[PDB]
Amino acid sequence: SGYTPEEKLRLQQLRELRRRWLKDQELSPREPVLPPNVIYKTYRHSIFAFTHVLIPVWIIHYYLKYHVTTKPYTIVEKKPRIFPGDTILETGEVIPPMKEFPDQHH
Amino acid sequence: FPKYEASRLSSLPTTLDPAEYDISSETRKAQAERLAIRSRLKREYQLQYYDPSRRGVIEDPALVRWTYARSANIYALFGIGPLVFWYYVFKTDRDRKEKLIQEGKLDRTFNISY
Amino acid sequence: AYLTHQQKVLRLYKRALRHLESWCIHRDKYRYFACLLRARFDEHKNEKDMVKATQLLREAEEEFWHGQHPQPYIFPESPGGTSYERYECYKVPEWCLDDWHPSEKAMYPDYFAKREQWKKLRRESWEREVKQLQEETPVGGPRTEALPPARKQGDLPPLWWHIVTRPRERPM
Amino acid sequence: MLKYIIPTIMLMPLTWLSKNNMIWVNSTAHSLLISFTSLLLMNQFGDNSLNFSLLFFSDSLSTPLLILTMWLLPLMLMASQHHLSKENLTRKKLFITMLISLQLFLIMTFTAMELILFYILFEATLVPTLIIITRWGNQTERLNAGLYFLFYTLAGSLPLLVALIYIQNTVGSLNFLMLQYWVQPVHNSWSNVFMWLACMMAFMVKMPLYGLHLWLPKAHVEAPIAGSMVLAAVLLKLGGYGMLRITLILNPMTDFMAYPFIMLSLWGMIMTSSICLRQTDLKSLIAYSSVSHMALVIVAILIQTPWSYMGATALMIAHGLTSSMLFCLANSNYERIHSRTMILARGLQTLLPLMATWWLLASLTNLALPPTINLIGELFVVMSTFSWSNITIILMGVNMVITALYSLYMLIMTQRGKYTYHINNISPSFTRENALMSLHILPLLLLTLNPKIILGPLY
Amino acid sequence: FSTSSQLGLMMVTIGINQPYLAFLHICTHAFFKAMLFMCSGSIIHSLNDEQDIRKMGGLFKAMPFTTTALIVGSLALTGMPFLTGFYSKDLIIEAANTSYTNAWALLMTLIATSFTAIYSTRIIFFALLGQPRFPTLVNINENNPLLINSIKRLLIGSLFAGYIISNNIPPTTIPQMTMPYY
Amino acid sequence: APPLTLEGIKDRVLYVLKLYDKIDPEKLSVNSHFMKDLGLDSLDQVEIIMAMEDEFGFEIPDIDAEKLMCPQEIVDYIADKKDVYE
Amino acid sequence: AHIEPRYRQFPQLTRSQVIQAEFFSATMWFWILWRFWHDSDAVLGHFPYPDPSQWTDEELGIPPDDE
Amino acid sequence: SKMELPDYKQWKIEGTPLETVQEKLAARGLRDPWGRNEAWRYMGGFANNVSFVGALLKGFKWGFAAFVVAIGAEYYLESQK
Amino acid sequence: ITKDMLPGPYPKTPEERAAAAKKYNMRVEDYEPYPDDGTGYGDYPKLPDRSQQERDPWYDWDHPDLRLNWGEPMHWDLDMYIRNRVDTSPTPVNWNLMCKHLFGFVAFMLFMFWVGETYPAYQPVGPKQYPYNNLYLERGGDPNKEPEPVVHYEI
Amino acid sequence: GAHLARRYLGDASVEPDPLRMPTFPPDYGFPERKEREMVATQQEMNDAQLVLQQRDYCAHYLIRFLKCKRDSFPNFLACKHERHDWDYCEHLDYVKRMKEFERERRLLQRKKRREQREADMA
Amino acid sequence: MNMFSSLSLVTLLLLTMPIMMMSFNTYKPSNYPLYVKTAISYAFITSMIPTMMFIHSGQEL
Ligand SMILES: CCCCCCCCCCCCO[C@@H]1O[C@H](CO)[C@@H](O[C@H]2O[C@H](CO)[C@@H](O)[C@H](O)[C@H]2O)[C@H](O)[C@H]1O
Ligand SMILES: CCCCCCCCCCCCO[C@@H]1O[C@H](CO)[C@@H](O[C@H]2O[C@H](CO)[C@@H](O)[C@H](O)[C@H]2O)[C@H](O)[C@H]1O
Ligand SMILES: CCCCCCCCCCCCO[C@@H]1O[C@H](CO)[C@@H](O[C@H]2O[C@H](CO)[C@@H](O)[C@H](O)[C@H]2O)[C@H](O)[C@H]1O
Ligand SMILES: CCCCCCCCCCCCO[C@@H]1O[C@H](CO)[C@@H](O[C@H]2O[C@H](CO)[C@@H](O)[C@H](O)[C@H]2O)[C@H](O)[C@H]1O
Ligand SMILES: *C(=O)CCCCCCCCCCCCC
Repeated sequence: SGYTPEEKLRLQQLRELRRRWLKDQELSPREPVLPPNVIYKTYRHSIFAFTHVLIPVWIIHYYLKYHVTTKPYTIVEKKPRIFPGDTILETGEVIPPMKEFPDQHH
Repeated sequence: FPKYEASRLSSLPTTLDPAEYDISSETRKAQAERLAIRSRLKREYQLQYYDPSRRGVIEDPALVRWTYARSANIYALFGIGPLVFWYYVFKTDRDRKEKLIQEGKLDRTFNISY
Repeated sequence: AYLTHQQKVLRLYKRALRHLESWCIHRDKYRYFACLLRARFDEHKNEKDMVKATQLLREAEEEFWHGQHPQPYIFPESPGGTSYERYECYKVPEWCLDDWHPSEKAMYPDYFAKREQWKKLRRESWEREVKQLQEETPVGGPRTEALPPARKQGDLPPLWWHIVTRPRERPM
Repeated sequence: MLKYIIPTIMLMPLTWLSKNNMIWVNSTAHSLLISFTSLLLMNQFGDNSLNFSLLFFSDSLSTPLLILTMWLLPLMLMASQHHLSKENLTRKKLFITMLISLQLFLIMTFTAMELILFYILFEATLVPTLIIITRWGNQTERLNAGLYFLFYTLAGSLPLLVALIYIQNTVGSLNFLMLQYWVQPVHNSWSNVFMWLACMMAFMVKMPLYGLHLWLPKAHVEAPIAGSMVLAAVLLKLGGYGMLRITLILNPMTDFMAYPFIMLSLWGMIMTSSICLRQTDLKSLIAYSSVSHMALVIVAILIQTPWSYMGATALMIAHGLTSSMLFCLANSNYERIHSRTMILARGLQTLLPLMATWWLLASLTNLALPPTINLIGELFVVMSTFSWSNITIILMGVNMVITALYSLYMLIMTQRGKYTYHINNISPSFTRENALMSLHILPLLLLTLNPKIILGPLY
Repeated sequence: FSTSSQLGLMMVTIGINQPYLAFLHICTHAFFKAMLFMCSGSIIHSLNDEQDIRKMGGLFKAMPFTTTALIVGSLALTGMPFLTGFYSKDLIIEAANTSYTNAWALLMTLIATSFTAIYSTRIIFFALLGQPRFPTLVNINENNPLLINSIKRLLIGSLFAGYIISNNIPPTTIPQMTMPYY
Repeated sequence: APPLTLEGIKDRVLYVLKLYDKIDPEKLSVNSHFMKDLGLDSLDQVEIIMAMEDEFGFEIPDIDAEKLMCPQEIVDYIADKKDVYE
Repeated sequence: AHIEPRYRQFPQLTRSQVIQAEFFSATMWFWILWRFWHDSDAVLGHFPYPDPSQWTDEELGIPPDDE
Repeated sequence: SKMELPDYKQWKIEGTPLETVQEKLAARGLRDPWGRNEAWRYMGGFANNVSFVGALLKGFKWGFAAFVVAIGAEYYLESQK
Repeated sequence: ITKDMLPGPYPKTPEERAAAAKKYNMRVEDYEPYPDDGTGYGDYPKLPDRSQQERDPWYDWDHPDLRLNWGEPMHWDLDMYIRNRVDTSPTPVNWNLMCKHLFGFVAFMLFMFWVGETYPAYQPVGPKQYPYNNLYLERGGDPNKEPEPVVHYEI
Repeated sequence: GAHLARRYLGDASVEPDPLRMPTFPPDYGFPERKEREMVATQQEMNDAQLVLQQRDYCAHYLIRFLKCKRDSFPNFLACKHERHDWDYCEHLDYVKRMKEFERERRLLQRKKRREQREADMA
Repeated sequence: MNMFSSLSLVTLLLLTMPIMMMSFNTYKPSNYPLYVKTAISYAFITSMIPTMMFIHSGQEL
C-alpha cells in the first residue's frame, strides 16, 4: 500500500514547516517581559488565624450578642437535660435520686 | 449466530449489511460520484477558509437552507385534544373538592395560606 | 464501502485482535489466543475464489459480532476513550493573537516578531498556492480530497496554514 | 406623576439640541438620573395606595413596573448605539425619540387611574413599537411582523374599548379607586360571558396566551435589539397588569370563564418549553421562552389568590430583567457573526471567557435557581396553583424539568464544545457590552436581598 | 456503582426505621469512599490517565502507599470487623434481619452485601496483583507529600473514625442486641 | 508525562521491531520497507502497528496505519501527532 | 526529577513511602487484633440466645390439657 | 539522551509463563512471534508478586508483634494494679 | 443567498426533482423528498435517520464536533441527532432483547417485593411493652380523660 | 427463623400472629401474675428528655448511663459498666418478649388439641 | 450558647471569605488553592468546638 510519491513529498514539506512553527512557540530567555522556617510559617498562620477567625468571630459575636439575641426567639436552645441527683445552678434545687433498683445483675 | 435485528434507535452495523459487499460497477460509480461532490464542496470551503485576508464567517448555504426550512412551517398534542383531556381532570378534581368543603368533610384545619 | 476486500479483512483482523485482548486481559493468555486467531486468517490467506473469500469474510464478521466484548478497551485519547477531547477547551486558535492589546503583545516582543514573519510568508505564498491548484485541478473540479505537493523551490504546499499552525495537543 | 412625565419629555429637547457626537452620552446620562429619581415611588403604605391626583396613582403593583420601565430606557440606548453607528444623524435622533415616547406612554399607562385613560395610553404604545420594528428592522419580514403585531393587538383592543365604555355607562365611573367600592357581582348570562371575553382578550394577546402567541416570535426575530428589550421586558407586562386590575370587576364569573384559559396556559407552557428544545434560531428560542414563562402569570392571575398575585408580580419583574438580558446576550453574538442561528457559533467560552459568565448567570435565572426572584415568583405560583388543584403539580413539575433542559442546552450549544473553525472575527467583548449585561444581572440579584418591593399590593 | 449500592443500603436503613444508623453510615462511608477515589486517582495519574483496570496490574509493590490505602479502604467498605465501615454496616444488617420487614428486601440486601466483597476483590485483584499490563515507559511515582498527606489523613479516619464516632454520639434508640448466632 | 524526542521515538520504534521474531534485527534499518526488504505481508504489518500502538499508548486509525510501510514513516507519524519537533 | 522514569523495568522507590505504607498496614492489623481481644462480642454476640423449647409449661403458665 | 533503553537481548520467554504458551502453540505447529516484547512484564522486580491473601495480610507480622507486646504490657499492669 | 438556492415546494416532475437535488448538492438518485402530505417539508431531502455519533470519528470534518462538512445537506432533525442527544449507533445486543430482559427484571423484582410484603420476616417475639399505659401522656394524650390502663406482667 | 417456615409453609393456626398477640388473657394458666415495676418516674424520663421509644421498662438504666456519660467528658471510653447494665436489661426485656411468643404458641397447641379431642369425641 | 452559637456561624462564614476575595479581587492568585485548603482546615477546627459541646451536654440550638 504505502504513500504515493506525491503523498510522501507533501508530508515531507508540511513536516518541515510544522516543526519550524513548533520551534517558534518557544519563549526567549527574556520573555515574558513583565513591567515594574517555623518562624515564617508561624507568622503566616498567625495572620490567617487573626484575619480569618478572630475578626470574623468578633463580628459574629457582636452581631449575635447585641442584635440577634435581643430579639425574641431568635436563638432557641434545647433545654439542658436534668438527671436524678443533679443540682440546678439557678435555684440551687437538688433533684432526688431514683428509687432503689430491683438489682438483677450479670 | 442469532442474526442482528435492527430498530429505529439501534441501526444495523455496516459489517453485517449485505449491500456493503457484492460490489457492482454501478455502486462504485455511485460512490465515486458522491466523493466528487464532497471534494468539490471541500475545495470551495478550503479556498475561503485558508484565504489570508478573510475575516468573518463563511456563510454555508446548507445551513441557511436548514434553518429556513425549519422556521417556515409555523402553523394529538397540538389541538383541542389535550386541552379537553386536561379540562375534565381539573374540573372533576375541583368539583369533588368543592363538594367536600361544603359538606365540611375536607380537613383544612390549618389551611390559611392560599 | 469504499474499502477494497483486502482492506476489509485487515480492519477485521485488527478489530478482532483488540476485542480478543479485552477478553483475555492477561498477556500470556492473550498471546496464546492471538496466535490461534492469526492461524485462522493464515489458513485462507491464499483463497483465490472471490465468491468464497467474500463469503469467508462475511461469516467472519458475523462471528465477530457474536463474540465481541460488550465493553472493549479504548485508548484514553481515542474516540470514546475517557480522555477524548479532554483538551479541546484549551486549544485557542492562533488568529486570537491579533486581538491582543499592545500591552499584552509587549510581554513577548520576540514571539510576536517571529509571528509576523509567518504572517508575511502566508501572505506572499497565497497567490501562488491558489494558482497551483487551479492549473492542476481537472475540469469540473477535484475528484478526491488529496492535495498536491509544491513543485518549484520556494513554493509552499498549497493549503498549509491551518495544518502547520494548528494548536498543539497539549496547548496549556 | 409629573415629576417623571416632564423630565421624560425633556429627554426629547435634550436629544435634539445635543451636539452631534453627544446624543448617546446625553440621553443615557439623563435617562439614568430619571431612573434614579423613580425610587421615590416606593413610598407605599399598608392600606392605601399612593394617589397623587385625579389622573395618576401608584400602588405596589405599578411601582416595580415603573422602576423597571425607566431603568430600561438607558439600557436600550447602550444596546442600540452600535448598530445605529452608521445611521444618518437625524434618523438617530428620531430613533431615540421613539424610545422616549414609548417610556412616556408606558409610565402613564401604569399610573392611569381611569381605565379609558389606561386604554388610550395602553393602545398608544403600538405606534412607537411598530415604527421601531418596521423602520429599523434589518430584514424583509419586518414588514409582516409589523402587521401581525398591529392587528393581533387591535383585534382584542377594539372589543375592549366597547366593553369599557359600556361599563362606565352602567356603573358611572371607570376610576379604578371608585370601581373598588362600587363593584357589583357579575351574574351568569351570555351577555356577561361576552363582556368577560371583551374585558380580557386584549390582555391575553399581549401576554401572550398560548394560541394567540404566534405574533411574538415573528416580532422578536425581526425587531432591533432595543425593540426586543422593551417588547420582552415591559410590553408583555401590559397584559398582565391589565388583567390584575380588570379582574376586580369580573367576579364571580371568573370562576368558570378561567377554565379554558388555564388549560391553554397549563398545557401551553409545557409545549412552548418543549418547542424551545428544537428551535434553531436563538432569538426565536428566547421568544418561545417568554410564552412559557408568561403562561404561569396567566394561570396565577386567573386563580386569584393572595399567593398567586404575589407570585405573578415577582414573575413579571424577574422575567423582564432576565428576558431582556438574554436578548442582549444573543445580540452581542449577532453583532459579530451576523446570524441568529444558534448552532452557527459554538464553543464561545474559549474565545469570550467573561461573556460566558454572563451567559451562565442569565441561564440560571431563566431556569429559576433559588433564591433568585425568578424562583420566588415561580414558586409562589406553584404553591397557590397546587391548592387550586393538586394535579397541577405534575404539569408545574414537568415544566421545570423542560425549562432546565433548554436553558442549559442553549448555554451548552453556544458556549461549550469546540469553536467553529472558520469564524475568525470574534473580537474581545467591549466595555459597552459587559456593562450592559451587568446592569441586567446585578439589580436582578440584588432584589433577592429585599424581595418585598416586587411582591405587589398583596404583600 | 459502589456508592449507588451504599446509598441503597442507607435507603434500606431509612426503610427499616433506623434514621440514626443511616446517618452514622453517611459519616463512616464518607471517609473510606473518598479515600478509594483518591487512591484510584493516584493510579490514574501514575499510569498516564489510564482508567481501565485491564491495563493495570503489578502495582502492589510499585505503589506501596496507594496499595495500603486501597486495601484498608476495601476492607472498610466490605465491613471488616472494627474498621470505620463496620460500626455502621454491621449494625444495619443486624437491625434489618431482626426487624418486621419485607423478606425479599432483606434477602436482596444480604446478596448485595456479598457482591460488595466481589467487586472489591475485582479492583484489588486487577489493579494491584499479577503482572503489569500498562505501557512500557514506566512513570509510576507517588511520592508527592500532598498526595501522601491527603490519603494518610483519610486512612486514619478509615480506621478509627467509626470507633470514635460510635463511642461519642448519644444513644437515641434501643439497639437490638439479642438474636440467634446465625 | 515526560516529553518525547525524535531520537527517542526512533529508538523505541526499532526496539519493538527488534523484539519481533519475523524481522532480522541485523537487516533492520529505519528505511527498511516491511514488504520489499523485510519480506513481511499485510497481516504482519497490522500487528506491527498494534505493537507501536501499545508502545506509545495511542491508536493509529486503519486509514492512516496501512500507509506506514517503513520504520521511518512510523517515527514521522508519531512525531506529528505528539507535536515533537526536537 | 527526584524519581527518574524507567523503561520496561520496576520503578524506583523512596524509603519513606515504603516505611509509611508498612507502618500504616501494621496499624490496621494491630487495631483489628486489639479490638477482638476487647470487643469480641461485637462480632460473636453479647448475650446468649435462649432456646425457647427448654422452657417449662410451669414457666410459661401452660395449664394441663384436661381442664 | 538522558534516557537509556535496556539492552534488548535480555528479554527472553524462558522460565516465564510466556514459555508455557510456546509449548502449547508448538503442539499445534504455531509459534508466537511477539513473545519477547511481552517478556519484561514477567522479569526483574515485576516477578513474584504477592497473592490475594498475601496482600490482605500485609502488615500482619508487625501488627501482631505490637499487639502481643501491648496485651502483655496490659497483662503486667493489671497483675500489679 | 439568492432565492433560487432556498427550499421550495414539493417537487413534482423529474426536472423538478433534478433541480432540487442540484440545489441541495446531492445526486439525483440519492435525492428523495419527504412524502407529499401538507406537513410542510417541501423539497427538503429525506436523509437517513442516523445519529451524528455514527459518522467516522477519524475523518477530517469541517465541523469536528458536529461531524459535518461544509455544504452537505443537513438532516431535518439534525439538532435531535447531535452527539449530545439521540444516539442510534448499533448495540452489542438486539434492541428487542434488551427491552425483554430489562422489563422482565423489573417485573420480576416487583413481583417478589409483593411476595415479601405478603409474607414478611420477623422474630419470634411479643409486642414491645411500655409503662404508664403505653406512655399515654407522653404521646400527647389528653390528661383530662382517664385512659383505660394497659397492664403488663412478668414472665 | 424456623418459626416463619412453620407458619407460612406449615400450619398457621397454631403459630402466633405477631400483629395481634397476645390472643389469650394474661392470667390464663397463671395464678397471680405480678405487674412489672417501672423504676423511673414519668418526670425523670421527662427531665432526661429520653426519646419516647427509650422510655420503656429499662429507662432507669439508660438515665444512669446518660448521666455518667455527661460527667465523664471528655473520657468517652468511660461508662463501660453503665452502658452494659442498660444493654443487659434490654436483653432480659427482649427475653421476656421471647417467652410471650412461646407461651402464645404453646397455648395454641393446647387449644387445637382441645378442639381435636372435642371434635373426634362429638 | 454564646461560644456555641458564635463558633458554629464562623465556620460557615469562614468558608465564604475565599469566595468574597476572588469576587472582590483583593486576594493574591499566587497560591489560591493553598488559601482555599487552609480555610477548610481552620473551618474544621472551629467546627469541632461546637461538636464537643454537643457531645458533652447534648447542647443543640
Ligand atoms: C388570532 C387572533 C388575531 C388574528 C388577526 C389576524 C388578522 C390578519 C393579520 C395579518 C395580516 C397580514 O396580511 C397579509 O397576510 C399574508 C399572510 O398572512 C402575508 O403574505 C405572506 O403569506 C401569504 C400566504 O400566507 C403568501 O402568499 C405571501 O407570499 C407572504 O408574503 C402578507 O404579507 C400580509 O400583508
Ligand atoms: C374562550 C371560550 C370560553 C367559553 C366559555 C363558555 C361558558 C358557558 C357559560 C354558560 C352560561 C350562560 O348563561 C346561562 O344561560 C341563560 C342566559 O341566556 C340563563 O337562563 C336564561 O336563559 C335560558 C334560555 O335557555 C332560559 O332557560 C332561562 O329561563 C333564563 O333564565 C342561564 O341561567 C345562564 O346560567
Ligand atoms: C501500634 C501500631 C503498630 C506499630 C508497628 C509499626 C510497624 C513497624 C514500622 C516499621 C515498618 C518497616 O517494615 C519493614 O521495612 C523494610 C524496609 O523496606 C521492608 O523491607 C522491604 O524493603 C527493603 C528494601 O528493599 C528490603 O528490606 C526488602 O527488599 C523488602 O522486604 C520490610 O518488608 C518491612 O517489614
Ligand atoms: C437473586 C437474583 C436477583 C436477580 C434476579 C433477576 C431475574 C430476572 C429474570 C428476567 C428474565 C427475562 O429474560 C428472559 O430471558 C430469555 C433468555 O433469552 C428470553 O428469551 C429470549 O431469547 C431467545 C431468543 O432470543 C429465546 O429463548 C426466546 O424466544 C426469547 O424470548 C426471554 O424472552 C426473557 O423473558
Ligand atoms: C428468622 O429468624 C428470620 C430471619 C430472616 C432472614 C435472615 C437470613 C439468615 C439465614 C440463616 C442461614 C445462615 C447463613 C449465614
